[PDB]
Parts: sequence; structure tokens; C-alpha cells
Amino acid sequence: MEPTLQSILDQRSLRWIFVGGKGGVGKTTTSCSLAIQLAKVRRSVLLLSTDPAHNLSDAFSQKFGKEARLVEGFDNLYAMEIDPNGSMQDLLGVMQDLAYAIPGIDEAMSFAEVLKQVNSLSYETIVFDTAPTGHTLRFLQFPTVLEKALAKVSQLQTLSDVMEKLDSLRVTISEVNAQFKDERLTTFVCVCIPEFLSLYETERMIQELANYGIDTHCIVVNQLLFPKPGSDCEQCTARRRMQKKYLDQIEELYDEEFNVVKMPLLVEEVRGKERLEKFSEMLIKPFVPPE
Amino acid sequence: MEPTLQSILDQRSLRWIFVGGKGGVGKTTTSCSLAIQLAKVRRSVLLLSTDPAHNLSDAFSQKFGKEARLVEGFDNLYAMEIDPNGSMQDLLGVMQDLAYAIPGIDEAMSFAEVLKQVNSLSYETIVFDTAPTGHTLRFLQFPTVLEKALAKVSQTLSDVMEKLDSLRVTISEVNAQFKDERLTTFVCVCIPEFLSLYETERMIQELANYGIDTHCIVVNQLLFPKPGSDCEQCTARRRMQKKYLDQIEELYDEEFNVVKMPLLVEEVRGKERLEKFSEMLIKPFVPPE
Amino acid sequence: VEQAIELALEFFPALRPKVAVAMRYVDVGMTLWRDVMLALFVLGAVAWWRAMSLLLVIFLLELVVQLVNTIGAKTINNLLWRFYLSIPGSPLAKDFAEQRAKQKEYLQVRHDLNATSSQDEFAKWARLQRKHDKLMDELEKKKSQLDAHRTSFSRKLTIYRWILTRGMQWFLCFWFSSQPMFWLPYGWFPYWVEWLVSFPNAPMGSVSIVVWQSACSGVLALVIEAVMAVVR
Amino acid sequence: VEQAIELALEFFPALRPKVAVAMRYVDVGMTLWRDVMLALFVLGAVAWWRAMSLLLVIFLLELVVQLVNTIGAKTINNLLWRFYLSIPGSPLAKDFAEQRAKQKEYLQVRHDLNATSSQDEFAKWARLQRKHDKLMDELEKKKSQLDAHRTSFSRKLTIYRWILTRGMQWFLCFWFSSQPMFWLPYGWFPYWVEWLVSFPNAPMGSVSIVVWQSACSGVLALVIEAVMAVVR
Ligand SMILES: [Zn+2]
Repeated sequence: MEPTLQSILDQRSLRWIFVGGKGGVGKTTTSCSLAIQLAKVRRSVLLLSTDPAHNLSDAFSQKFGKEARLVEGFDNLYAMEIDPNGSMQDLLGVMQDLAYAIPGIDEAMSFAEVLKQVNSLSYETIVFDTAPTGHTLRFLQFPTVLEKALAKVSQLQTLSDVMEKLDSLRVTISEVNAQFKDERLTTFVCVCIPEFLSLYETERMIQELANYGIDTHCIVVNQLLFPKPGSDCEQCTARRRMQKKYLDQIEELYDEEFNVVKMPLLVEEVRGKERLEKFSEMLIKPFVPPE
Repeated sequence: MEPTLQSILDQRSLRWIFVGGKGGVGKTTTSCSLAIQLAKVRRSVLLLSTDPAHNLSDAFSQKFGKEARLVEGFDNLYAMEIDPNGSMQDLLGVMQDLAYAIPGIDEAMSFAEVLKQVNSLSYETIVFDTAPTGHTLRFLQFPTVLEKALAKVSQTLSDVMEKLDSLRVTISEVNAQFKDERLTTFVCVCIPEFLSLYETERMIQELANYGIDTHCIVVNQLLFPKPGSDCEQCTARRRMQKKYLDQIEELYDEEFNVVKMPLLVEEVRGKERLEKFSEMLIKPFVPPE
Repeated sequence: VEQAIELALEFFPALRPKVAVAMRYVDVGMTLWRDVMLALFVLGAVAWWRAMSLLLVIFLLELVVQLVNTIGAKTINNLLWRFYLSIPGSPLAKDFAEQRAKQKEYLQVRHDLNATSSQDEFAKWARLQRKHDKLMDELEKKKSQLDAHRTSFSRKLTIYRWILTRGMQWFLCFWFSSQPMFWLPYGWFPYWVEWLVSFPNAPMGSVSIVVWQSACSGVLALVIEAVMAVVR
Repeated sequence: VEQAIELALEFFPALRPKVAVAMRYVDVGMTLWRDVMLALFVLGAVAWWRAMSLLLVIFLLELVVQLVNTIGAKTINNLLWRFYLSIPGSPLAKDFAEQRAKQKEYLQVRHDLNATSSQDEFAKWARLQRKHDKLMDELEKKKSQLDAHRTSFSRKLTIYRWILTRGMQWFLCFWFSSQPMFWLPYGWFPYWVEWLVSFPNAPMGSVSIVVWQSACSGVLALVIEAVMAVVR
């Protein structure tokens, strides 16, 4: 297919963008590159991070917290790196026993008030980033968790207040899960690298969303080193040779109805505004040497 | 700790060796490198593999089937790169209906007939190779599956019941031949990236959750910087490889051993080319780092 | 129940064998009562050879009570299994054969899966894995369908047999009750014992059909235990 | 049960209203039987005002039968919960407090786990994961221990109450049986009704304590249903 994300730019009805995978791939570079390339043709784009690597500060040399702001060099770059532990710090006794009753309660309530802060403003689009999958993917099950929570407390200070609060959380999370499966404003991208296990857990994630009814069409890869003309490292040649072997299998599956984004590793951990602009520009014009 | 496998050498009462991990690591080359210096001080060592990649064809350019034999240049290299699906070939209507309640049948029967042929002879030591881990360690449930197989039924019927009773007592003694720790060992492999460290860490407590320890961990493809010559890719690759490498040094260096095995140019084939690669497992090469 | 925790709580308090001995003597009356019903069934059985139809109705009910004893509440449906391995016009057995056919493709693709390699056919690896979990969901859909139909079929045929059982367990007492089955010899039984006949409306001096209903199950029951000596 | 699928299978075969009418007449005897036990309870209740201690024994047994009705076989142990939230010298409640304390360290380290990062503290990552599954196994060990002790304590106290219940349900008939509880008016009941007093050895014309044992539970039972109108 077309090796870019131009179709992600072209649909004006898009609202929500999901991006993830596993570690060791540098998802933050893809995140901020996607954000800045979206800022070229969009109005109000907000980034949000919950991964405990507080990486956007390292991306821009500026401390962020629990409130959005505009950062320098841009009129559209807004972000606030937050923590999921703040709601349990708000819990810091019976609600701890409720958190023992089901292995997850407070993270969904934090996610809910996060999304209320999200829908407080009038922003155009947003993007995401997450941890490893076993702690990530339970946010799709947060409606079933809150269904179990209300089924539990319906059998179990005034309890009517927390009943009406949990009912507001119920209707809000139902609107969020309903917005998830609409697919005209919610998309998902995944990343990986040329080795076995990185490719392995990728289809596990794809069939996971297949058993939840969310498709995709775009998959990004990383560190695809193409040889310099003339100059050669002898171990780099064998690394490229084995890299193409896993590359062509991903062609052997996803060339039908998916997109492949070739991205080479650069010599520096790309920071600075202009360097991130040049790094982001390659996600529209794909570089291809003769191979 | 000691950067070798010397505790495996001088033991000499070991009988069983479990080495696996995840793909993309060339673990079969590590197993053959282990077995070569194994047979240098031993008498009767047999290799058994069950992974569908017939890597020993690449290892010695000599086809191995369903019988043991000896390859040239050795007096003790014995192997048979068999498939478990021959037991499925052995099953080609009630027996086929038995696959419903228990999805694994032929694998236990394969371990029956193989370990019977193994314990038929008097070989000193054996070596192994396995599939990915969630399909690997489900063989530990074979005593539980045969427990419920005998509970399912408990003269065309009782003869197979007595045959499965013989399989029961044999698998119970072999499982009793497992936790002895003086003849059964386990070595895992890894490579410097995130997910390989992740699933190796997930692997370890599984053998801890079954009462089997370990002390030997091998890594692979450890790149070394060239003096004088330099590639700009290899510098940052050395940095990333160090980043996790130092993270494992905080992990296991009090009750485990670390093996440094550097990458070579090509897939090392042939006996004489493999000998120099197998040399590094005892005398560990160390550049100034 | 254990008579040991009851003794563990008997220490909390500080006659009893008099009632213990006085209770055990009552079972002798019921055992010799069934022994005299055995002797009267012997004398009722001898009187038929030298000499009607209702006794043959009880004769069939004895084999009904025997099947009540050697009942397999699953093994009746084990007869229903070969009952439904017979009819080619069955709608359900068609999908049962499609179930076994899908099981054949299941084990076939699983053989092609484990026979395949995870290195150089990774696209075929994933296509096999997708077909694997494709069929794995439709597998137990039939286990939910047919086993539901089977337990409903059991719930039908339990009552279908139970009508044939208790309809004869209550018809015999409805009809042919006043009509005397046979006359007791004059003077053998006390007046109060003869009353039993009087309550179901049958004339005094004849017997009803109860001990023939219930206690004749014991008559063949020892012959049932005779078979316990035959095989064992 | 529905009497409609039974009619759907009644078409397979080709009297019945005679048994249908003959069965319905038997309930009149039991309804007028309970109405005469109501009248004898009225006359037994009138005889106490103009006139002793065994009526107060029945008075306590009425509240025992009431608790038998409004029994919570779990809610008795709900009383046992505050029974064992009281004693500081309890050995088991000490480990129950240690259970809640370990639960506090569990949720604490789980917070420090999810608060931590999986990149640059991977050794602390694994040490947290190991402590996590360290405590996760000891968690349900106490669920196996204390809930076992709790269900055994329930099995003790069920019989511990059952002794206090049926000891009064049978002692009353053991002792003070021949000794007459009260005398029936001469000529009100036929000789055959007086039969009941004659069997427990009490003199003819007086009553025993059975209908006071069993059917007085119905006397307060309507007052029990009076409470059904109180809350609802
Ligand atoms: Zn290089």
C-alpha cells in the first residue's frame, strides 16, 4: 500500500489516535513526530502520557506536570505528563478493601477523571502511549470492571453519594467504550523491530483487537539501516542481511491491506525542535534507496 | 561469579540437561557447543531434539532420522532429530475422541517411548532442545494428565489399562528422577534486548514454582569494539547493548554465572570451525572494558 | 451423625440404654412381617400352576422395579446414544457428523501447524494460528448446543419412563381394588389385620395389591443379589 | 409441571376426571383438622387467665421456633462476627489482624510497583514482581485457614443450638407425660379422640403436649405474618 500516514491526515472526522507496542523501540520519538506532523494541518492537538518514563521533558528540556500548557516554538503543542498513582494518593480505609475485592478499581476512576479533563476543553484531536500490555489492555475491560463494581456494591458517610458518583462513572465509561468501536474517529497503530519476539507479540495484539472489533491499517518499524554507498562495516552487513529476512516476512503478510513505514536509526537521540522536524518529515516522504 | 560452566564439567553424575529459551538466538549452536566439550571428558552422551527446524542438518550436513548413529570425527556424538508428530502419525474412534478432554496425548506417549529407549541403554548423559516455553513446560503436566487418565477408567479394554499403568509407574519414577538436582539441570539463554530479558525472567520463577533451581545463564551476539577501526552504527549499538548489559550485572552475579559469547561473521558450520567457537565456553575471552 | 462430636459435646452436661435396647426390638416385627409376606407370595405363586392376568401385570412390574434397581441414569442415555446412532433422518446427527468432520480438520491443521517451522513460514505460521483460534471458538458452540439438547432429551425421557412406572403404581390401586384378588383362609389372621382390606373398599377376608406393589420388589431383590453371586 | 407439554405428549396415546374429583376432597379433612386445632388453642388460651410453668416453657419454645423461622444460617455467623470482633485473647483474631496488616503491605508494594518504571530500574522491577508473587501465595493461605475454622465453628454451633432445640422437643414428652397437663371437659370429645391421651400413659380425659409442641408454631406464625405487614 501507500507507505505513509497520509490517510490519517486526510480523514477530518478522526478524533482519537492510539499508538503503542512494547519496549525497546522508542515510541516517544514516533509519538512526538506524529504530533508535530499533525500540527501542520490541524487546529488543536493535545498529547498525553502515562508511561512512567517522563520523556517529553527530555524531548523538550522543560518540566511538565498535572496541567496542560503551550510549549515554545509552537502554537499547537500541548501536553501534561501525569501519573496514575495520584488517585491512590487521594485514597491515602474501606475503599482499600474494595480495591482488594477486585484487582483493579482506582486506575479506571483516574482514567475517567482524566477523560473528563480531556472533554472539558474544545480540542481537535489527541494521542496516547502506554506501558506493557498486561497492565495496558485492562482499560478496555474497565466497563466490565465497573459493572462488577456496581454489581458488588448493589449487594453491599452516605452510600447514596458514592452510588451516584459510580453511576456517573458508569455512564461516562459507557460513552467512552461506545466511542471506541465507532472506528470513524478512533484508530490504532503498533510498532515493532526486526527480531523474533517483537514480531511475535504483534499479531497477538492484533488478534486481541480482532476479538474486540477494532481494525487498523498502519504499522511502523524502526532502525532499518540501509548501507552507505561504498563504506561498509563487516558486522553491519550481516546485521542488514538478517534484518531483511524478518523484513520480507512482514511484507509477506501486511502488504495486502496495511502500510509499512521505513524509518532508519540516526546517530543521535533526536532532540531539539528543528532536528525533530527533520526526523518527522520522513513519515510523509518515504526514503527508498536502490535495494 | 565464575564465567564458565566448570560446575557442569566436574560433576559427572549429571544425567539430564534442559536448555531452551526463545528463538532467534541460535540456541542449537549453543547446545552443540555444550555437547562437544561434554564428550571430551565423558563416555556415552546422546543428543535429542524435537524442534521442527532440523538444525543438525545445518550443523553437520548429515541427515538424522528415527535411529541413533555416530558422525565422523567423533566417538560419542549420538543424535536423532525426531518429530513428536510421528506419534500423531502413530494415531493415524474412541482414541481420537480422547483428544477432546485432554488436548495433549501424543506428546506424553512420545516422551514414553523416547525415554524408554533412552533408559534402555547405559548412556552417561543426554542433551535436549525444546519449543517455545508455554508449549515447552506443559510436559510437566504429563504426570497430572496420566493421573486423570487412570482416574478416568478407575479383554480388549483392560490390556491397555495395564499398559497405561506401566506408563504411570514409569512416568512417576522419571518425575522422581527429576527433583534430585544431582542429575537434572537447566540452562537458559538470552540476548541483549528488552523482551528477551522479560520472558527469561518470566521463565525463571516457573522452574522456581516447580522446585527446580538453576545456576547458568548464557547470552549471545555480544559485539566487541574494534581498536583503530570504527563504525558509527556500532558505537551507539555498543551503548544500547551496554545499557541492558549492566542491568543484568545487578541481577544475578551472586548465585548465577554469566557467559560472554561474541557474535561471529557467519553461521559456524562444520566440526573444525565449530571447535574454536566451542572453545570460549571454558576459557572466556575478555577485552579491556 | 458421627456419634463422636455428639460425645464431645456430651461432656458439657453430666435411662439412655433403656431406650437404646427398647428401640431395637421393633425391627423384628417388620422383618418377620416381610417374611410372612414372602411365605404368602410363595403360596400365591403355587396356586397359579394348578389353576390371573393381574399377577402377570405384577410380573412385568417386577422387571420394571429391577430396572429401577439396576438403573443407570446415564446408561439409559447410553442406550439413547446407539438409539441416535441409527436414524439417518435425524437432523441433529447430521450436525454431529459435521462436528466430527470439523474435528478431523482440527487435528489435521494442528498436525500441519506443529509440523511447520516458526522461522521461514511465519506468515503461514500466523495463518495457521488464526485458523486454529478460528475453529477453537466454533468447537464448543456445538458442545453448548448438542449437550443442551441431550440433557433436555434426558429430562423428557425420565418422565416418559416415569409415566409408565407410576401409572401402573397407581392404576392397580385405582381400578380392581374392590374386586378381591384372592380370599384369605378363614381364621388364619386376627380381625384387626384383615382390616387392611377394608380401607381400600375390598371385601373383608381378601387381600389388596400393595404388598404386591411395594414388597414384591424385595422378592426378586434377593434373586437380584443372587446375580451378585453370579458375576462376583 | 406446565400441564401443556404433558398435553402435547398426551396426543401420542388415545376416568381421569374421576381421580381429579376424588383427590380434591381430601384437603377438607386437613383444613377442618387445623380449624379444630385452632379451637383447642383458643380453649387452651382461655384456661390460663382464670388459673403453669410449662406454659412458660412453651412460651420460650415459641421464640425458639420463631428464630427457626427467621433463621439466617449465615446471619447466625453474622452474630458470630461481632462475637469474635470482641475478645482480645482470641488466637485467631490476632492472625486476622496480621492478615489485614499484610494486605496493607500488599497494596502498598503494588502501588510502588505500578508507580515504578520498567526501563531504568529493571532490577527493582523484578524485585517488586518477586515480592508481589511472594505475598500473593500467602494471601489465600489464610483464606483457606480462617474460613475453614469458621465453617467448622458453624458446624459446631449448629448442633450446639440443635441440642437446646430438640432437647426441649423431646424431654417434655419424656418427663411429665403421665402427669396430666390439664383435664378436658367431660363429654365434649368422642372416645376415639381421647385415644391420644391414652397412648403416652397420661390418664384418659386429660391432654398431653404435642399440639403444643408442633402446631403452636402456627399460632404465632400468623403473628409472624403480621410482621410481614409491619415492615412491608
Ligand atoms: Zn558497523
